[PDB]
Amino acid sequence: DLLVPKLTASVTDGAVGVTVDAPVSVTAADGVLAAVTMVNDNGRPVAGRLSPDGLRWSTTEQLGYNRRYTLNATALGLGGAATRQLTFQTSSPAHLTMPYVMPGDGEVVGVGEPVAIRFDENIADRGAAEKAIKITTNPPVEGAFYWLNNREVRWRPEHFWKPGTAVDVAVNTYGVDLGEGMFGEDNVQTHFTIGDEVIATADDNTKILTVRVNGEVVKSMPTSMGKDSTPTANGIYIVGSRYKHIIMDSSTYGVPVNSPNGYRTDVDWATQISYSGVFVHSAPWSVGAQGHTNTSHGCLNVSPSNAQWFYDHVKRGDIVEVVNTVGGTLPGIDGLGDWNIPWDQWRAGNAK
Amino acid sequence: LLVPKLTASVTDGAVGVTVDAPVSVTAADGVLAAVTMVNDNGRPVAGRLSPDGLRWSTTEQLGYNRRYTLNATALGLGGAATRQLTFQTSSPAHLTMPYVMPGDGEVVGVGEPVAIRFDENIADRGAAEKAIKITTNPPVEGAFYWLNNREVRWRPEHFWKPGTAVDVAVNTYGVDLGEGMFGEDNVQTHFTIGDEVIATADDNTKILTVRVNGEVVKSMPTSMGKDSTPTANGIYIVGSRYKHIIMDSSTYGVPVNSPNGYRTDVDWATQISYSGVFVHSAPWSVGAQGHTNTSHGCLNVSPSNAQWFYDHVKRGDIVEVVNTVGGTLPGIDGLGDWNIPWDQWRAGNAK
Ligand SMILES: *CC(=O)[C@H]1O[C@@H]1c1ccccc1
Repeated sequence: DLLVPKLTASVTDGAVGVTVDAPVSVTAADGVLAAVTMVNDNGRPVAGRLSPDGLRWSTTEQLGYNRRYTLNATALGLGGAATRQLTFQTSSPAHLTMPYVMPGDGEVVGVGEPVAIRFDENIADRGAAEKAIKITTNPPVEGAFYWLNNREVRWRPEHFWKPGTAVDVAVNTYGVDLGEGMFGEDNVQTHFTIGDEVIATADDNTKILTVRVNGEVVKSMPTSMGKDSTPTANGIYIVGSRYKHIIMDSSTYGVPVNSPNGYRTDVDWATQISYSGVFVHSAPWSVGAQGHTNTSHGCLNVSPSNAQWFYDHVKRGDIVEVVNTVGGTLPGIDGLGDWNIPWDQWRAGNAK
Repeated sequence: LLVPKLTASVTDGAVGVTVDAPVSVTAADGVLAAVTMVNDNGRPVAGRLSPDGLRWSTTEQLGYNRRYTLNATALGLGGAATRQLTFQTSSPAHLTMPYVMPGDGEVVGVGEPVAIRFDENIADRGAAEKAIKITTNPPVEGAFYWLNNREVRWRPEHFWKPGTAVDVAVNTYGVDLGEGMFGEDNVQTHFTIGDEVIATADDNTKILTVRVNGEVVKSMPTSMGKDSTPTANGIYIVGSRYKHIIMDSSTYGVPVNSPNGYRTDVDWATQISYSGVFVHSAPWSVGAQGHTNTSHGCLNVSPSNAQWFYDHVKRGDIVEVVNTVGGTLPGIDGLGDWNIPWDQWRAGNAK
């Protein structure tokens, strides 16, 4: 009279819709696992590993969608043996969606850079997407998720990041039902660091763009912003990509070139600060207007010299704030206007 | 013509007849004229003959440790038939009474498990599980798991969906629960799942955020257990609510006179673990709430936030703790059912 080994698996025989966001395990009690195999609906075996003590076996590669797996396990012991065969089917997505995360892995970014997770499909279950995203911060700081549209979600703290903060983003979305049968195509995993505090302020009262590094003025640039008919909106702008030169085409923003407010001109040293088309760029033609009157379509015109300096000394995530213009406020969902949404609204989020 | 034939759901001379079902008498090639059943004291058992005269059944429950005598007369085209049966019902060595939670008619949160607590150790856990019928609308899969030798729990893999109906039929009367132990009685309870309410206490931020149906409705600065007596991570099920309570550490195994012991009156206390973790009013730690941990394990919040928790949270709601320096709440705590992985829970420990 002795104990008979028992077998415990993380799946049920006959189970359907098994999610592939976790390994499949099989455990032996009152005995050890003598043989554990697992094959798919073809013949190919599934990779796995057994613990040295012989009690725990797990798969070591990710399991695929739309697969029927067959699991055979045998357990031995002083008091007998036990064998079990289990077959189960994994999730069968209706559609797949792949996430993309910014900033890039290893980047050093300014204090205003939000964590960004953009999917290539609409997300029916935003809560499920948020649950699947794990964000670590050192030093730890509370942030919250907020959706700019149906496909991109952002995560940021109440105030600007503290320089030196380490941020780690893991979007563990493979095998996760993101709503209406849409499952994540894969996981993504990026890490970045917050750099120096760089805040540039363009004051319409003075028509000056002052760059502050760690709270001290390092550059004062005369500027000409949008005229009354096409003014530059007030608010907080997040610096984005930087270009040695770029063709500013209004058609990419929905405004034809031939229309009154349209344009197509090649400019130098252009730093993007809004998705709606606001740049800090070289503007030789308005050097005389810079510091006095507004003549552009919204962009912050500066001298070629100050434009190259801005390009060289400003990095993705730095902040450009505009105040006292005749325009409104930059939309919070512009894509670089995250900080214009009041914190209570951002904190509460819009997972619905 | 044919002499009618009389058959019964019991047979003459039977012993150990279980009283979980009624006794019946059926006629073939004829009809029943009369059926009488009496116990050993000569008291008749209430019974009902079907309109067609073919089937007779007891209409009251039969007792343990009883000898019943059944007499049936039948008439057919070929003549009459008569029969007399005698049988003896189960003679339990012991009886056990079940207790079922939550209460009948209640509205509970999405983490509320079905509970059946017997007042004796159950030697045949499989027999008790087989005798408990759970109905859910909308239907959802669930499984049994035993916290101790006397209490068994039933829950789904994921939290309940709001609006779900749950019907529990503990049909243990007349059932052998092992080693001659039989159910003292049956129990029936029905309850409903209300709004989804999930409160997350994050130790990295030291905020207790209450979400009702996915919407942030309250943010409470909190002070959890200090390093020496930390608040454990994991999922807590909300239990009882107290306008005021005497926190006594001996109730949870720690002598009051010991270093980690305590005995203080506390306002607006919501229990979330049998181990003694509460959400309660802590005016003495208002400065530390949202900054540092200073408690014995409880979630300290301000008086206004404690009372708010008392009013808007109900039995079955969820409090989840994360990023603390403690361990994970035991799955068999009594309110930590969800800390058991579904595979371990579904497999069960019925043996
Ligand atoms: C965003 C802007 O207002 C600048 O790109 C605008 C432009 C530059 C040069 C000529 C015409 C328009």
